[PDB]
Amino acid sequence: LDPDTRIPVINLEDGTRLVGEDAPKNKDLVEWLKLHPTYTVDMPSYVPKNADVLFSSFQK
Repeated sequence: LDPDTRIPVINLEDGTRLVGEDAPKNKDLVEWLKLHPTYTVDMPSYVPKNADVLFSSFQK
């Protein structure tokens, strides 16, 4: 994914949901996550591509 790819997430406690363009950037994603340990990813599936759909062994 692009570091600019928006990641649709939601904070369950505050009830804030950020999807689409309001969703945080993939680069800031990790930082936002540390600020929100009470968050949950709203959509855990981005785009099934290439060979990522074979197995689930995420070595790389």
